[PDB]
Amino acid sequence: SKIFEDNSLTIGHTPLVRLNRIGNGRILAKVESRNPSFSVKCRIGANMIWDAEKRGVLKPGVELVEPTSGNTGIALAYVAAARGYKLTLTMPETMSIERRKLLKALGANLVLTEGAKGMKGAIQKAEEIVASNPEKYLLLQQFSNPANPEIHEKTTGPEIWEDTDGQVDVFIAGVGTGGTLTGVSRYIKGTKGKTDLISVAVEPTDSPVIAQALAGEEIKPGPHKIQGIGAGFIPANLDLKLVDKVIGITNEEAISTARRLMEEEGILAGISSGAAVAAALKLQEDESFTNKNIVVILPSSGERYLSTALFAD
Amino acid sequence: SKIFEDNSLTIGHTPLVRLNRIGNGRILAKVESRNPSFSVKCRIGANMIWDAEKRGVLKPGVELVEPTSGNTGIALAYVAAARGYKLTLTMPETMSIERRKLLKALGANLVLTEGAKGMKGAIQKAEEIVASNPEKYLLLQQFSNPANPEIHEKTTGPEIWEDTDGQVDVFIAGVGTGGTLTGVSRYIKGTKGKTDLISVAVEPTDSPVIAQALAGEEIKPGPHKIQGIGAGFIPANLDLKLVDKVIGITNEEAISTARRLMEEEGILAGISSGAAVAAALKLQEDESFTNKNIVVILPSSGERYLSTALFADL
Amino acid sequence: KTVDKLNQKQESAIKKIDNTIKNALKDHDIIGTLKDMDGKPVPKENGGYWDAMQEMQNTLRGLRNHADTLKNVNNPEAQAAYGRATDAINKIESALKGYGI
RNA sequence: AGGCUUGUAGCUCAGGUGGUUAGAGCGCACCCCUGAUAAGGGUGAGGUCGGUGGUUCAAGUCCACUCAGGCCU
Ligand SMILES: [Mg+2]
Ligand SMILES: [Mg+2]
Repeated sequence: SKIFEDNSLTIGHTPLVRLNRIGNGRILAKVESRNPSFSVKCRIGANMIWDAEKRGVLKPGVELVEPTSGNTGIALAYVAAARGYKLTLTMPETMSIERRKLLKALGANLVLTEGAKGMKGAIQKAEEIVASNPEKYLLLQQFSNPANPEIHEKTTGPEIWEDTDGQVDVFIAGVGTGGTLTGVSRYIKGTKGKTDLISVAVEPTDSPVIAQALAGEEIKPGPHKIQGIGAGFIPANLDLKLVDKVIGITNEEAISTARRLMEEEGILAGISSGAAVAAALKLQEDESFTNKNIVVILPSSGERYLSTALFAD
Repeated sequence: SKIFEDNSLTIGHTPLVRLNRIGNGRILAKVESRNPSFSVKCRIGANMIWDAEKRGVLKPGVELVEPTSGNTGIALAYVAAARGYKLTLTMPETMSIERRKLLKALGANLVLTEGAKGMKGAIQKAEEIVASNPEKYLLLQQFSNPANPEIHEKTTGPEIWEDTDGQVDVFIAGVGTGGTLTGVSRYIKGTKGKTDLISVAVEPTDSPVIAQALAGEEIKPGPHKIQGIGAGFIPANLDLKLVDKVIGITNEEAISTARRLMEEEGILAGISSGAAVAAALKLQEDESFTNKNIVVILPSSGERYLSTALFADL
Repeated sequence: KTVDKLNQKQESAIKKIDNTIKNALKDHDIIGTLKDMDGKPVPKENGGYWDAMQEMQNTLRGLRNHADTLKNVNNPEAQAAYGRATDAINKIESALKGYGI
């Protein structure tokens, strides 16, 4: 007897699928595209609005504003539609007409900012929209809100621990906001008490800011094709005391691993998914990780990215 | 402790969500878009291959042929990629570039017929490929294979019955192949023994084939836009004994109800999902259905229908 | 305070900064880099696709090389060229930071 | 014979007190860019710093002698 009241409550319980033809048969893939807007972002777009309801700041009459150009907009769109709220998403003019049709047909009010300014133009437009009337709008701040890692501390951590039966030894996840890695690492290492877990972050080789942050070097980003990860800085959700290893992945091996994962596994996967699986592969080329159970996070599906360069001919 | 062996075993267990702003609060949606290739067909594309493995006809060294390009082709593609078999999909050449990229990315072989004949040419080309070398090829035959209602009797029916705690009253399902309606109507009326269930069938008004078959008329189909349902004939998999009502839904009602469902409940829906919810709303106009639990199947999302007439608000 | 006079290395760095800002820090190149990051690139005139992402990585690596050529110099014109290169790097990074998430 | 002054990448050349080994312009190879040319950027190959010694913690740079070229002679 389980009838969900709205579609925001249907998050989680994603399958953990053993990859048989990629690697040695010990890479385990947690398919996060089995979410109601088909991303890993559905967790945080539900929990940030739930936390805003619980701390009393989101009332009837308070609208939601967020600068985003990725899957967080789709997540906030379906949760604002399911729970009866309003949403204005600020984003640059560069992004496609298909993402705009999906976000407008799901209920959002798109504010298209100037494309040469780009992402901080979107952020500044969201900030003046909020500061015109601060008791009417609400800013979620996905790179600093602790709902973003506590949803992963309270949902996907126990799912990995109850699917692996506690036999997880290497956890591998890409870092866009850093909430997934810190939530899973905090649940396994602190709450349940397995301090031997190797938390590995996946990063682009064209913007390796986590490695530059761990080494002590200057943080200095660049452009890359692995979309979803590689923010260009160290967000407040990312906790570098939980990161035991970082692996950089180039764009072409990420795309080729996504195409391998589709063609040999049947899992529809994006570029970040292939990047994380390729990090698992070039970690398994070391001999000490031959008989380790490796759990890897596959955030999105490749059908979301169908008109892009993941599909050549 | 559940580690799945491949992605074909992850089918089912799709959530049952209440509609709050459509109807009176007694429409219950079965969102079948939360399957591993995001459709209702993931169940049947896994089960027909499992059944062909168990019957012994799908040996190692056997290729699969099916004349389709819709959700069933994507389902057969991901199951044949997960389990390790070869698939040859036959489709007319008027099909979009992006669906062909999605099918080539899953490792399928696309044999293209001409655009003059269309689906009959795709079926004839599939039959010629299987008749070339029958010990290597195998048709799955989605319209006449009992694995198609077998999977909905063994998975979907128990899910609806265990989530509603035995309180279903009306079951709306759109009939493209007649498998989900036959399976759930065969589990609830047959196994659990609830004959009070009203199983209605959604078809287009441009192709009212089930109504012409139940009224004893001549089958004359027509072109329509609600893709997924309205095959143009009565398949060998839909049994007409379990169909109580037939509700005809026009194209505009399906588009508008799918848009309404996306922007009022956050459920990413396609044209058939809007047709089924529109049939539930057309059935709640009568006074006897105002306090009956309605379970409605939502089989696809608006990701696939992104270049169609469903998204025309720019 | 002993103000210095430039080498040919620092004058080469200043001319590189100015030409790189004039020819590669256009609005069209930032549009093209953001189009490359979210998949779909801008096509050729005869078949194929352009590559603005490699060009922007080259532009960033050049501006950083000429910025860290010019830190501890005391000529004011060298400091103004360092400021121009720092502003172009901040313009690109503020166009790219947080995009795609 | 004396007094002076040159020699550094394929060519023309700067090198501030002895401190990244060593740099610029043109020339060469590869990539992006201009439909293309000019304009413009990135990576690299390329250096007994005329030769032999001395001094210094440290020599292209400071000394001592030679090799080759320019001025009064
Ligand atoms: Mg340009
Ligand atoms: Mg010379």
